[PDB]
Amino acid sequence: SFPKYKPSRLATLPATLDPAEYDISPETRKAQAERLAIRSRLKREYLLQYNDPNRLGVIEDPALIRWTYARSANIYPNFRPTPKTSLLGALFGIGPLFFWYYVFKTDRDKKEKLIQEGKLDQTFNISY
Amino acid sequence: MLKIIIPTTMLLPMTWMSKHNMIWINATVHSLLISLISLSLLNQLGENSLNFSLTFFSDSLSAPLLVLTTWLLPLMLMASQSHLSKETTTRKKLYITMLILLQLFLIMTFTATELILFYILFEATLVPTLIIITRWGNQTERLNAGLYFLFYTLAGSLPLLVALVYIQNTTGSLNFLIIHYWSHPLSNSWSNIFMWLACIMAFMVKMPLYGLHLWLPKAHVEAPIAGSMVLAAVLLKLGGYGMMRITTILNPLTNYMAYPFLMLSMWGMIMTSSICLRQTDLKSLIAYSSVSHMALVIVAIMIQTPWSFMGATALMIAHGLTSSMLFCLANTNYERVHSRTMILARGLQTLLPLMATWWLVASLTNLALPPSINLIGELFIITASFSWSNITIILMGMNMMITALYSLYMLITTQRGKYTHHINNIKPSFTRENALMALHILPLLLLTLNPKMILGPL
Amino acid sequence: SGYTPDEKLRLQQLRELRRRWLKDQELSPREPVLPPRHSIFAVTHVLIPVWIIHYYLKYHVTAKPYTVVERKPRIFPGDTILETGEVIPLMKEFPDQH
Amino acid sequence: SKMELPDYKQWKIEGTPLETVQEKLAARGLRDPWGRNEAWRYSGGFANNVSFVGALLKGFKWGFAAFVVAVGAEYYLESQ
Amino acid sequence: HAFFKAMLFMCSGSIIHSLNDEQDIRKMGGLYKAMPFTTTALIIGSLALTGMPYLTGFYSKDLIIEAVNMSYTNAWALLMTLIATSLTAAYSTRIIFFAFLGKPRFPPLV
Amino acid sequence: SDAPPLTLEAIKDRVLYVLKLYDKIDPEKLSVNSHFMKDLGLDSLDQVEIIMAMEDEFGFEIPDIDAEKLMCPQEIVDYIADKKDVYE
Amino acid sequence: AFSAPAAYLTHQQKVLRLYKRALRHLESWCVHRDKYRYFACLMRARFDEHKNEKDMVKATQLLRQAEEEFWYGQHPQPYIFPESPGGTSYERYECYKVPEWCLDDWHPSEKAMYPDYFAKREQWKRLRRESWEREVKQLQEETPPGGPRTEALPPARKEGDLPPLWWHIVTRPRERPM
Amino acid sequence: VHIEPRYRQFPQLTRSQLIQAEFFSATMWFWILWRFWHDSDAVLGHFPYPDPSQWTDEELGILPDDE
Amino acid sequence: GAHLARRYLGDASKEPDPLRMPTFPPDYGFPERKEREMVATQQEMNDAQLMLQQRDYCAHYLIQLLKCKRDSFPNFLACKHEQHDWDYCEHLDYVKRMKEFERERRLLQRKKRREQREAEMARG
Ligand SMILES: CCCCCCCCCCCCCCCCC[C@@H](O)O[C@H](CO[C@H](O)CCCCCCCCCCCCCCC)COP(=O)(O)OCC[N+](C)(C)C
Ligand SMILES: CCCCCCCCCCCC(=O)SCCNC(=O)CCNC(=O)[C@H](O)C(C)(C)COP(=O)(O)O
Repeated sequence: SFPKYKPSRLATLPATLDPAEYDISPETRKAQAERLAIRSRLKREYLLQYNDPNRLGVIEDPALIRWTYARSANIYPNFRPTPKTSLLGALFGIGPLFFWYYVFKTDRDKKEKLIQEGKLDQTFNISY
Repeated sequence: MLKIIIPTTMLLPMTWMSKHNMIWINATVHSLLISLISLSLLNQLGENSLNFSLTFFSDSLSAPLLVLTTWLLPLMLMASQSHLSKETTTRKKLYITMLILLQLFLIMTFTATELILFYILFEATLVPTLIIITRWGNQTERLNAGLYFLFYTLAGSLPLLVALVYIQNTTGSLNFLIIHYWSHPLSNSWSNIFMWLACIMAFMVKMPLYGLHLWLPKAHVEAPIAGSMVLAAVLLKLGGYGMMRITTILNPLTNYMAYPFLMLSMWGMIMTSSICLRQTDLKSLIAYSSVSHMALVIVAIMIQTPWSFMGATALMIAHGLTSSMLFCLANTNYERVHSRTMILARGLQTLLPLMATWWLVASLTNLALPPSINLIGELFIITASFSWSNITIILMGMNMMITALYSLYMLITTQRGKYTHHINNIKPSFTRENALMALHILPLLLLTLNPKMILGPL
Repeated sequence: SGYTPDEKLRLQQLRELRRRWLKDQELSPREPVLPPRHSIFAVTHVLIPVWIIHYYLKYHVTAKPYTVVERKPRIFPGDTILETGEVIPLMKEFPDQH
Repeated sequence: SKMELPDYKQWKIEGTPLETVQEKLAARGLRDPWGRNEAWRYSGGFANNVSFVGALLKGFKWGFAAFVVAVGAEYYLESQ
Repeated sequence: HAFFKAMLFMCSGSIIHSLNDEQDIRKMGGLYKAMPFTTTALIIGSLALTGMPYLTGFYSKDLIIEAVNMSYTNAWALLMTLIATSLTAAYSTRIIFFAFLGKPRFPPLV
Repeated sequence: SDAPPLTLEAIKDRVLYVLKLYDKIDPEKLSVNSHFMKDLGLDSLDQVEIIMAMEDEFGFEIPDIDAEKLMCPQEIVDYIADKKDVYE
Repeated sequence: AFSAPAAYLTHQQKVLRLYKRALRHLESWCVHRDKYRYFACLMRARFDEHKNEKDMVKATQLLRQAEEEFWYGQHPQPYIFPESPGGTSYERYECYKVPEWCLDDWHPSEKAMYPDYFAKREQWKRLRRESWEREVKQLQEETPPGGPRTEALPPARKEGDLPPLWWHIVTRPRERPM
Repeated sequence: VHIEPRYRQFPQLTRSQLIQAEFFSATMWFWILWRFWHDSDAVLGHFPYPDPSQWTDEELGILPDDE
Repeated sequence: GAHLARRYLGDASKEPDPLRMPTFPPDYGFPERKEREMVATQQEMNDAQLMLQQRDYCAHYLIQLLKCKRDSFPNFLACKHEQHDWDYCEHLDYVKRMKEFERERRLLQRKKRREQREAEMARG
């Protein structure tokens, strides 16, 4: 009836436009109940320490520790040299260097050749 | 210049003979007095250096570095006494002894007239740093950090030693004045290329050069606060000082041996600035900042112009002060919350306003707000690079955009937003911490008032 | 629909406690127990700074060459010079397109 | 200070565009049960307001009178 | 431009502070009579912004438009300048019409 | 200065004022404890409209999860007072 | 914000939320009050036209079509209340909110001013300390063996009890703290 | 100056604010009228724009299509 | 505009090019032409420091206006005769430029038509 909205990576699909939430099953209801139970258990565990009058300091969060560890220390032990890894490493670690080397070498060779011929307009060029 | 060396050697037994509850007071007072004495080295000439004796001399390049070292010792002492309160008296005295020995080695390194004596002292600085890191670091990674700190250095410096002795068999001297006056060009041969690499790689790994920098995040994150202060502020500048000394014998080979290092420095400056944008640990962000600024310094030294040398000197001094201040600022929060994760403690401006002002000023100097000496050095280097090639303004320009971003990012993450609800142990700032921040920041602006003192011999 | 009796009761109890807490935030009449000419603005904010600036410019800045450079005054026909006394002639007998 | 709400029974949709809305809805079998809640936006000192041109020429009359008297003085001031 | 732009922003701020920090023009009704001085100032500022003759904005904007007309210039730039100087009056009209004319649309506690 | 310090009596007065201007509710039959569905015989859509009228009256929004539960003028007054830190 | 959410929304809840959203966006389109009232009555008639559909599948299909139409015809710049999550004053006063525990760190000279306030604070702290263990015990009793299944908390039931986990709700900073 | 809320009525107005607003609108209009009466050329233009077609070839110096 | 429409849509051959103008000798159609005189000396304009763009053939009126403005400083409404005279001189200058443009257009069109007609006569 109306023009259709299509989602993208940086502009996602709205919940009210999602087909999965319009055709539901008792299995889906059970899964939602389990999700809410997990969230409620975590919320109770946090709130018990949050309201503790004898608690002074920082309530340690295992999820934050897991996130930082995964982002920092768990990366190399889970690395394998593969065609994708090797190709991406070679590209993004070597290509820019040679690209910039070619650019700068060409520019400086042109400038040097111009200077040898004596046509660069270096008047008032005292500081370098 | 024994009038500076002997008082530090006297700091040693003064610390070891002090009463158990007066070590910090005595060490701080006499360290400040030694800094005041070393202030007299800033009276430099326009033609040559201050040649004190056959062994020691002072230039317009090494005098600000000596002043920075002697000024950094009392700040390190002030920053260390908080987390060392539970320590035994003997171990506290040993820690202070390590700091004093490091200062002595640095002072003698910056003024040695011969290159082998310079090499010996510049390697001798390794032992106290490694001991401090591996004995008084907090986490288990410190051990690995120590190893990364050691071998990365030595794998660079062992070839240099060989080259040095080889040079002394060829020219008959390693005295820097003789080396400068009797300079001869380097021809284009494979032997000369490898001599150039042997003379350059140790200082390159000290800066550090991008690709050879992996030791630095580990060592500067795992170290105690004084270790991080002295690693960022002074020990990184050994590479730059040594490179500016050693380049007098490498011409005209440098004219084309600098290309890989220039490309590495510029692209890796962009890369480390980008890395700072996605960092979960606050100390690692400051370490990668140091890497970017040192890449700028490497470019300045490699292009070999008077403007680039002046910019390099100014940038080294400014970065030393700024990075030490940033490490201390991060350490205050770490001591409060016992975690280095940046997003753990937020909205700290609401709880600690004056510390938030210190954070703002430190981050403003990091992004080189004019007319700070950070900006003066950065602008001189950028102008020299523009003369070297007009296209460099692209990469340098990109760097200027990224730096500010991550700098402000850091501030916005820690000071703004809302405070974390469950963190209830954030006590008001102590007088010691505020005094530490002030003693970092005031010399920066005072130096802005008179910039020719940090612009070097050029 | 609506609250369950448990939710309603918890809301009433929390509301009573919250209203007590908000009432307790009020200040008693003594709470801030503190422990123990006309044209002077134009003198300390205009006259003194202008004295200092005028002294600094008259006796220090202008003691060196090319520190205060003014563009020369405009000269028009029929003017007389203050220093030399020279007069400038008129302008070439206008055609008078009246 | 110490002011009370007006009587709620004076709010009527009579003589307002809400009357027109009600008459148009009644032609469709519908009803609007919220018009009296909006009647105050048309009832009292908000009953009438100027147009765009009328707003633009706000103080035109006094300005024109001053201009006329000034020009009249000027015309018979050159008779000196 | 400094004068009347600062005045227009100050009039907007006066409206915002009067209506309990509300910034949407769809909830500002008839303020022509309720806020007389602010109405007068905003009307004068809008007339100056549109280059109405002999006001402050006239002596710069009118000359700018005439200079753009009489120069050897890109024709598309001239056309966009004319369209923009029409749209200026258009959005000034939008502000005045929605904020000051008509019936109130703000909450009943005045 | 700013707006006066809203009180519970003022909140209740305004809530009742809004409710007596609703054509589907008899003014005399309305009290502060009257249930919208049981006592007054309104459905869910009328309750949504009542919540929206309250939002327009007091210049702030009530989330749907909280707005679903309010069923008498007293609950509305209590919710508004709790939101705005009114204790007198 | 105050009520504990459920595991899912029901069909009636979704219909009512769509009705409120549609009316708000229509008001955003219809700036004037009389026009908004007219089109809101039309929208209400359109909503209650299909109120008595006994086939649930057809009801959800109608809801789906209505949500698609809403997304097509939504106002790109709808009116937001200034303190609502999209408003111009949403989190304006969060920088002025200071947690109460900071008062424990005031210097005694600062506490010398306001003696009565700090006496009342001590009374409140004593009450919290005396109530905590009973709150914990009540939560232990009332919780099912497989952990809690919702985020709803019970009220106080005993003689002089307090509702469990009340301190951080009762001692909220304020809506306009400074 | 104390002005209290009104609750669904027109707000209270002081005489001074209306006087000021009316005076300033009147002075703007007087300035417009006066400046137009004295400086009309600033709007309508001062000098006649000529039509080039009415220039004879004698003053423009073009020969009579022969040479 | 009409000249723009004539040039861009019509025959651009007979339309003057503003950048390349004039293409005909200044004494082509005229028997003799007076040399456009200048009233202000270079030294007078230099002393008045007018501008490099205001040093046109109307510079004497501008100099008079500037002198009158400097002499009648507080009364900033006293330099009306001088400003009017300078405006009149600039208007005459613009009229002369318009006359040059129309002369160029007429010369171009007449010359092209005459050459084409002579060639057409030679073609029979
Ligand atoms: C992770 C970062 C680590 C730090 C980075 C250090 C950077 C070191 C890079 C060295 C820069 C240049 C070294 C030598 C200069 C020229 C090299 C050569 O490629 O150039 C040509 C050399 O020609 C050919 O290329 C021969 C060399 C080929 C063999 C070299 C092996 C390079 C392959 C890459 C291996 C990776 C090395 C680094 C390991 C980590 C020039 O032609 P030619 O004029 O005749 O030689 C000049 C010398 N002459 C005059 C005495 C004759
Ligand atoms: C800005 C413009 C965009 C907006 C466009 C929107 C277009 C949508 C208009 C049409 C949408 C519909 O009617 S969708 C029609 C949906 N019909 C049904 O679901 C029938 C079953 N009835 C019920 O569920 C309840 O009676 C209930 C209706 C919830 C009442 O709740 P209460 O009685 O318990 O209060």
